[PDB]
Amino acid sequence: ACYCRIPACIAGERRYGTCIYQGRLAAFCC
Repeated sequence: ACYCRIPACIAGERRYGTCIYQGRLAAFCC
């Protein structure tokens, strides 16, 4: 699974992109 995360991806994940979810930016992490 992947996750839109704030403030960053968690250890064991890598950032593959970005999400926008209600005026807020997120890291896309898998």
